[PDB]
Amino acid sequence: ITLKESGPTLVKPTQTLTLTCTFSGFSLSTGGVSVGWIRQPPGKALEWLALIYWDDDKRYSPSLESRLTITKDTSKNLVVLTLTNMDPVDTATYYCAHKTIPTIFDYWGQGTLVTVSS
Amino acid sequence: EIVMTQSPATLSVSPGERATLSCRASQSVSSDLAWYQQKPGQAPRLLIYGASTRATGIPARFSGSGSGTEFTLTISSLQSEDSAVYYCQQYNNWPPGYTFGQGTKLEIK
Amino acid sequence: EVQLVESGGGLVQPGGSLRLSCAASEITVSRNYMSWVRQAPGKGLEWVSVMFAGGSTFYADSVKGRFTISRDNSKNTLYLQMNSLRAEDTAVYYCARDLGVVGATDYWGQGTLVTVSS
Amino acid sequence: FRPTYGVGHQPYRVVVLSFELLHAPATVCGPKKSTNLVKNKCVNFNFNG
Amino acid sequence: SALTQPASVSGSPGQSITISCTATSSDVGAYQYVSWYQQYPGKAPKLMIYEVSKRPSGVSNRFSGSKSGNTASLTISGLQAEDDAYYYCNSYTTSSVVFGGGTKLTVL
Amino acid sequence: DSFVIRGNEVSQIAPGQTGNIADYNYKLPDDFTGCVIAWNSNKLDSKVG
Repeated sequence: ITLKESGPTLVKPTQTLTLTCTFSGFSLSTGGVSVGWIRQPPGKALEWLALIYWDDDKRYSPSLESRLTITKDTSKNLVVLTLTNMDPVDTATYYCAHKTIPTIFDYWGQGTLVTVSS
Repeated sequence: EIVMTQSPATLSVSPGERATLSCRASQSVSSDLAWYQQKPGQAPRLLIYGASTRATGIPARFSGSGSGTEFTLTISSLQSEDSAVYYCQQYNNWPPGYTFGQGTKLEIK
Repeated sequence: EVQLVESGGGLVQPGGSLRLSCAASEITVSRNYMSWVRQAPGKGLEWVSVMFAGGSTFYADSVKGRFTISRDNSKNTLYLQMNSLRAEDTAVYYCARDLGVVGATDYWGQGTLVTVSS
Repeated sequence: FRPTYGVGHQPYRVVVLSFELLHAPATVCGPKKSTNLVKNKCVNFNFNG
Repeated sequence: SALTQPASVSGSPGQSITISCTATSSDVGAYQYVSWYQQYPGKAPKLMIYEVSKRPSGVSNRFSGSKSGNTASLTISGLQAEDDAYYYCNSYTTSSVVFGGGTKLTVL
Repeated sequence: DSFVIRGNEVSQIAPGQTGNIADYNYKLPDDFTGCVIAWNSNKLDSKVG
């Protein structure tokens, strides 16, 4: 099993950041399986972002919802998270991990460092 | 049988201020609760059900909170007639089942 | 108003019998979840017994084998026969329609005292 | 359902099998442990009845 | 606020050490599934243990979880210099999965 | 017949037993012949929320 994140490493204030997570070995078609995103600022703790179930039942983080519509495509094995309105707080690592019900985040990706500045 | 403990037993606060009463469970009561204020002399009256939803009619002056194993009832501004007894009722076992608290006596001045 | 009014409260010598009756108005009971609760003087409340809308009844253990709930659907009323009232059964008995997750118990009965000779 | 529910509130998958035995045209039954073959010895055989 | 993890611990190499992930927050739910994750020094986290008293087959025999109430006392026996890394805990609350404040494990 | 139920409601699926899932949306006879097979599955049915 393998997952891989990708996208822009640098970004400007108040812009739409896009990330594509490509996986191989599994899909989002079987029951229970889902894939979520997590970020971790440099030298800080993790945090949740969103979650997209396999049945197209979606979940987002409570504080920062009503944005970052996470879509996906299980045909080419890709999940996409896109979060707008860049702030200098948004400079952090980003991981796309596959989530099961008991084994929370059993398949994590690589992670991409993103900067928010001129 | 989840054991609920209400607090305090009795309470006398000046009119118009807030009062906060907590009732504590012993197991998972997630969002299965309700609050009854049985003014002395007649049948009880439901105030706030589920987690914090206010029963119909029940003045917005009341506010319920908590979930899981801990719950709280809060009143914005007590008027003189609010004096009564209060119970938080859980219902995680509807097919017959209910579990009440120890009750709380609230009065004024 | 939608209500259930009760009767039968009184005094009976130990080992004796009794029957509590519960009448309703503007609302049916046969198709409404009915539940008899009782209250010891000065204490809280306790679910005592229940009769369903299909007929399948249930009783608490403290009153199992001694109390019997019934309901005259034709005229929208409930009943509870009691026997062998002992020192414990001294309590105020209430008739109630408990809904549960969809609206917690609201309509209750005025009650009826049931004490024993001693 | 949520992953915080007690064992009394957890989802359970369940399958119930209902048979019929009255006037049955036997259509679903069979272990049929297949006979290994022996030759040239007077042996008790029972081939398909 | 939701979970809580200590700053650091330092145990001599070849001994045992236990780490706690206190929740320090009421109503995290039933608190039955409590996972621990191993954070490397700038690498993708690897699942170390899930189902606190359980451990996934494929890793060493020194990590072991326990629960003293509201926390998970994860134990590690026979400390070797290889164990220097970062550590996090993870367990759902009533509304959503929550994480720990982070923990540092340095072998000395 | 395959479906999913709650934890403390597995008891109501029995011959001649009255309840809320047996009396309202699925009921099996008192003279039932066959049997039932239930294995806890809350790994595929419970979502966060």
